[PDB]
Amino acid sequence: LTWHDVLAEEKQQPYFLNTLQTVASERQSGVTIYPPQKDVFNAFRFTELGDVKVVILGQDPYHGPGQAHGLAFSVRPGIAIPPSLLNMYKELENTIPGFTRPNHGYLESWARQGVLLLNTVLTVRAGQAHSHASLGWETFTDKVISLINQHREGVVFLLWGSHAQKKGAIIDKQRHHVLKAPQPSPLSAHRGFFGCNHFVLANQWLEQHGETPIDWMPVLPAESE
Repeated sequence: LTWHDVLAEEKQQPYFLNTLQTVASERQSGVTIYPPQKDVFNAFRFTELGDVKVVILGQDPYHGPGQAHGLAFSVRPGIAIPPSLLNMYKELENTIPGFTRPNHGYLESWARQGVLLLNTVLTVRAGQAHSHASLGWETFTDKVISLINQHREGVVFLLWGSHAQKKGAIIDKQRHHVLKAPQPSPLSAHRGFFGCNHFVLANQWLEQHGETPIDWMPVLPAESE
């Protein structure tokens, strides 16, 4: 089973097609929408259903130029590491042996290892956080989480913030492994995100089950000749 097998019907629902046509409208209305259209579903491109090991939810895509590219918390090479990802890195530096501060914020190499970096809302108007939160994306990502719960076994869910935790309440905590903490943004990171140790705990779960742990040091695409 692939995403398109299990999502094909959802993607023909009127709410879903209407979300897309509203985004397409907004893109030509005089405001800029992030991320670009070709990138909205990149979490699914980079992490197939059968390849999901760890799910990390974000909420809103970053809303500044060059930031969002379809993966929760990640930014394009060359862009400064946003505060939420810096705080994730701080927790990583404090817990994973050998980890040091990366010089970039790009997390493709996490996704290609099975880390599903799923925002619950998949578009945003430039500079206007949460501006697409009532468009239909939350219904869609509700279904996505429900389908992972149903169709996979032994996935690690890192649920950061009340919003993500609410969304993951339906997950079977016997069949899957659910870990909770506050969000890594500056408002709450020092109130429980630091010290959550989620990255080490996720890897110990995977190892428990004969899966390769995640190499959390993210890697920049290489140059070629």
